[PDB]
Amino acid sequence: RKLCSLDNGDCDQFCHEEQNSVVCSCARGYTLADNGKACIPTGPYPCGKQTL
Amino acid sequence: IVGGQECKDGECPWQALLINEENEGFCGGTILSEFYILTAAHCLYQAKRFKVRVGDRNTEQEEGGEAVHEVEVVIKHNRFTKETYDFDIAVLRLKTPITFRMNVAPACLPERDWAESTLMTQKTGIVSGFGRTHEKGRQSTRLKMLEVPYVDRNSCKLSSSFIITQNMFCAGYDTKQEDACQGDSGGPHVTRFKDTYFVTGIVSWGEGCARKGKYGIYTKVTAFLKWIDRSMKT
Ligand SMILES: C[C@@H](C(=O)N1CCOCC1)N1CC[C@H](NS(=O)(=O)CCc2ccc(Cl)s2)C1=O
Ligand SMILES: [Ca+2]
Ligand SMILES: [Mg+2]
Repeated sequence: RKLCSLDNGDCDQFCHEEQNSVVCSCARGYTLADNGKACIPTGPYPCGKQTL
Repeated sequence: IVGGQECKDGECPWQALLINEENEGFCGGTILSEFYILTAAHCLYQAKRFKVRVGDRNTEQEEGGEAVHEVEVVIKHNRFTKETYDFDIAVLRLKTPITFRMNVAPACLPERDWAESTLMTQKTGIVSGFGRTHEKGRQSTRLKMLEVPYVDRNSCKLSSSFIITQNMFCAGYDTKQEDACQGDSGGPHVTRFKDTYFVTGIVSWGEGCARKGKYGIYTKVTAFLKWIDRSMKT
C-alpha cells in the first residue's frame, strides 16, 4: 500500500499519483489548504455536507 | 425505502422529489448545484408535466424549508433504452436557482478514477427517498435513508434475470429486508468519505423490493461524470 492506496495519500478528497507522488485536490466549491491536503469550503452550503 | 431510518434534520439535504400535477412524488433526484438536478432517464416517462421539490422531509406538514422549482430543460441521455434501462440518467436544469439552506444543499460530484477506487470500494453507500416502505405498500410520507452495501459485481450478475451493463452497479442485501423501492427511482445513492457525501449512483431498478437473492440496481454515475459536466455547461 503506497501513495493514494495508503490512507488516501492523506488527502481530504481526491488523490492522484503523479511522478511517483501524491497530489490532492478537491470538489468544486472547495479550495486546497496550504498543507496541500485538506479541502476548505469557499462559501456557505458547500457540496456534500449535511446541514447542521 | 424498505427498512432504514427517517432522514433526520439536515441529514439528506441533496434529496429532490419529482412531483406531478397532483403534487404527488413519483421519483427522486439529487441536487447537484443551484440549477441542476440529477435523476433517472426512465422517470421522465412517468408524468406529462412535473416540478422539483427540495427541502422536504414530511409531505404532511410544512417544515418551512420546502421549495418547488419549475424545470426549464430536460437533458436525457440519448443512448437511454427502455428495454434494459441502460444509460438510465438525465439532468434537469431549473428555471430559478435553488437557495441553499437547512435541508437544501448539493451532493458533491467526485472524479471518476478516485471514486471507482476509493468510494466504490467502501463497505456501503446511502440511498434515500419517499418511496414505498414495502413492495406492495403506499409511498412514504417521510423521507427515509438506508445504508446499502456495495455488492460484488459477479454475484449481482449471477443474481439477476436482466442484463447488468457497464453503466450499472448493484447494492443492497441478499436476504435482509432493506432496499430502495418504487417511488425512490431517480433518487440519490451517495457515499460518505471523511464526512463529505459524494454522488455515486442513481436509484434505477430492481426485481421487486427487498426480495431474497435480488439486489438494487443503480446507474453508475462514475461512467457519466464527463456527460454530467457537459450537460451542466449548457
Ligand atoms: C426488472 C425491472 C424492469 O422492468 N426493468 C429493468 C431492466 O430494464 C427493463 C425494465 N423492474 C420491474 C418492476 C420493478 N419496478 S420497482 O419495484 O418500482 C423498482 C424498485 C427498486 C428497487 C431497488 C432499486 Cl435500486 S429501484 C423494476 O424496476
Ligand atoms: Ca413538508
Ligand atoms: Mg435482496
